[PDB]
Amino acid sequence: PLNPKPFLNGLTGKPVMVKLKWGMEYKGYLVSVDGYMNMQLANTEEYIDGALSGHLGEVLIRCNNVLYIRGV
Amino acid sequence: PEELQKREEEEFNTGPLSVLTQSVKNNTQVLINCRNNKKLLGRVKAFDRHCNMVLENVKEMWTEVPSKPVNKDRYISKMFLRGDSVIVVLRNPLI
Amino acid sequence: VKLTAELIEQAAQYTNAVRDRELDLRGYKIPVIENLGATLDQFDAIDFSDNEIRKLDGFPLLRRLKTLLVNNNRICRIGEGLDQALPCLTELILTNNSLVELGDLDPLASLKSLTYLSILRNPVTNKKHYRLYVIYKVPQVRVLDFQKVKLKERQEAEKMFK
Amino acid sequence: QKVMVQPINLIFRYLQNRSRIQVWLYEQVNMRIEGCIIGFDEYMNLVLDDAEEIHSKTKSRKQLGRIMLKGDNITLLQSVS
Amino acid sequence: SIGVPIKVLHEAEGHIVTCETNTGEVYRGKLIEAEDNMNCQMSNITVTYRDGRVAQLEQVYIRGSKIRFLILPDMLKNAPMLK
Amino acid sequence: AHPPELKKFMDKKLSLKLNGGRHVQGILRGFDPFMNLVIDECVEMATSGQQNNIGMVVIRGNSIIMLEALERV
Amino acid sequence: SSKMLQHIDYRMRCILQDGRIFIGTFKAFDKHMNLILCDCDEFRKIKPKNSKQAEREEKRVLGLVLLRGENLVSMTVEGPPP
Amino acid sequence: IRPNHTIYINNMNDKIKKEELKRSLYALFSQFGHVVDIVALKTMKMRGQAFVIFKELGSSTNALRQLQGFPFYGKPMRIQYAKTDSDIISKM
Amino acid sequence: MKLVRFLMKLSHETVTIELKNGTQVHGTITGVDVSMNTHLKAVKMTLKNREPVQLETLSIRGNNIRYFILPDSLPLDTLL
RNA sequence: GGAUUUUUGGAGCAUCGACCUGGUAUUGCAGUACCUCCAGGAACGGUGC
Repeated sequence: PLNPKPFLNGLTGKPVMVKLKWGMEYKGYLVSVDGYMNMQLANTEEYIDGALSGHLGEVLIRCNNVLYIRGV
Repeated sequence: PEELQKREEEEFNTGPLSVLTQSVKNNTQVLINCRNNKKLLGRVKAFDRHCNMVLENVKEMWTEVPSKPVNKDRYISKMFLRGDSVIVVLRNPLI
Repeated sequence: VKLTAELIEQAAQYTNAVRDRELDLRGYKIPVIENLGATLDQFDAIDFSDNEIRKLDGFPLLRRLKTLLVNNNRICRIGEGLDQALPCLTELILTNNSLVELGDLDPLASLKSLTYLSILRNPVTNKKHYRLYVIYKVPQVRVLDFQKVKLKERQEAEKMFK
Repeated sequence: QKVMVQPINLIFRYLQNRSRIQVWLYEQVNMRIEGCIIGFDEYMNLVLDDAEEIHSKTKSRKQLGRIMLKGDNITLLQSVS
Repeated sequence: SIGVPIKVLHEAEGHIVTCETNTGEVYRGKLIEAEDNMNCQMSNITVTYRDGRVAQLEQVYIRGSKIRFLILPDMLKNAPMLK
Repeated sequence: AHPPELKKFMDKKLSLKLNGGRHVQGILRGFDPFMNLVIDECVEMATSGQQNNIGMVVIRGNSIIMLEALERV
Repeated sequence: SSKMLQHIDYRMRCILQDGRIFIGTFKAFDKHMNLILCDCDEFRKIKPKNSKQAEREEKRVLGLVLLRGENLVSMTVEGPPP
Repeated sequence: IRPNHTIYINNMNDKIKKEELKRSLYALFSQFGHVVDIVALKTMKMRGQAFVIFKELGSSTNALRQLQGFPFYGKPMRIQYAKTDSDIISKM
Repeated sequence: MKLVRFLMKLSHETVTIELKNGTQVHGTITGVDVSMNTHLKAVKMTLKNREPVQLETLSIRGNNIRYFILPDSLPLDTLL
């Protein structure tokens, strides 16, 4: 078994990619993840349609905006 | 009470909204994305647990197609934004 | 007794049998229709039964109106600026009027969205070729005096008065 | 007098059996994430290992790996194996 | 507690009502049982599928998340809860 | 947090319509307080004439809009 | 406060989320932004989809309508209680 | 026969739609009195028949005495009094 | 602290509430509740690519509002 | 008052309603999704992709 909350707590510092529901993605080191599924990453790169678009640095994504979050 | 307020202060200082706590510490401008593809860059005066922000001297830019779309922007003195439309909040913008 | 906004505000406005908002104004004997703009375009049918209106004129700009009931009146002349005030008029009830000449129905062809008409119990219908002249004047009307238009009647209307 | 099959018990059985299940997206019938469900949560959020998102229009499946699907985007989870 | 439109929807059970779905489908039928969360269970429902094609379905159940509107019959207009 | 009245639809072949034009049919095996249904012998019907068998499906309450019972219930 | 109860039983028009407007006598309300509109009429605007076509609004009366708060956007007063 | 508030009309044309027939019945009965309700059923048991509920019996009597054998939609309609009372007339 | 208490302490202020579906109502906000229900009087509402109409009273819900715009003569330190 | 049913966001085709012409049987008492069928024309409109 693997609950999503220890999976999000153990993914702190590792480079993860959070894909939103609008097709965009943010790849960066996960820094903060609370119980309300709020993500906060540092040195994040925002990509659109599989191609890198920009570098936002520190970013904060809510729970109802990120569709999925995978490891990279 | 006092313990719940201390827990809320700890969750605001060390949680996901700690970058928002950077907006009220050194008064730095943050860029928040909306649901209507309108990015608002500005300082955040007040925040909450439901991501409701109070922006002061904010600039809202978006893309409107008339051809090629133009970058029509506006400047608001004081504004309030609910947390339901907030998609992504960047602490340190590029420009 | 003249018609004003106090008689329209105190009238009973409800839902009619045709699933539309109608305001009852029966038993008023208003000699002239005026100050009807207080409804704020919140009605679709206006009843004017048992009235002493000599001329159907003085109507404000109402886009939500779709039915006019001017039955049981003494309207001898008809107004010309009726199409610019009611662009969405569909039903016109001009029964029991004092129309004698055929020229009174010439502004009545100004309404393009008009489909229902009622000119029964009138002296204008007693003359010859009245329905043919009404079909040749307003071709958009589909129901005239509770009767549908005919193709032979339309051909006789297009053939006559050439 | 009858027994009801709870969805949480079915999700726990699919996580214990390590079967490859495919979950669709909310208001999006094209993209579907298929993978081995490792575990679930109370808010219907699943954790998948070696999961891949396949599109119904382009007929292409791109691998993502160990992903975390939220409960607000999950519509229907069908057992593929 | 219970709301007054919720009580009006619960008192409208047994009569011919018409629920509206989020996709534009309007289903008119006899409301057998209702819930506090706008769950409409209707028999002899007439689905439209947002195109006018009204098909006759039996024992339909629409949830409150997609229920946009609920046209009640005019027999419940004199209810004492609405006053 | 009251559960829906899905006792009459239990162990009966019905057909639900998900969001986005999706529709499936099967036998309801249980109920949830969050309107989540479990469908056995699930056959999902796409816009084409073909139907895909699923075996056992779990549908959430946020996507289910309507469900018509194909049996007497 | 009781600002929502001050406009009760009056001819109010509530704007829906899909663009339609339901005008009726809102007699009952609740905390979940629900409305019970007696003799309600829903008007929905149709797209012209042409260069010379105008924009029309189809209106249909339904009677007593129970509108939930998930579809209601804003409500405005239109007419006094008859 | 006893005079009632509801007046029935038969021997009409059933080829027209229900909404157009209801609009024609509302336009034709507006001169006699205030039409409270128009029951227009097009089923196999009551095809081509309609009913109009009036507020007073005098308007129904005037509509029965004036529209006796009136041509509507190319057919001579027969207007008479209803055998039973109306629902809104009995409730109010 | 929640931001609903700061919005509830506002009366006779000419604000502009921009809704979610391209609607923007500018008017004097007369009432605010804990559920972010904004009741305003004598407002002007402009929809998406439509003419700005004027209404005597309006009541916008909390979930339908997207953003708010306050005047410059409004201190935020005393309202928080 | 932030975790699926209300409030801190999923953001050329099919169908239906009409318009106009002829034959056809029902003359009948009721509170309504829609009600007889066939053939011919259409240069009418809404919704989803």
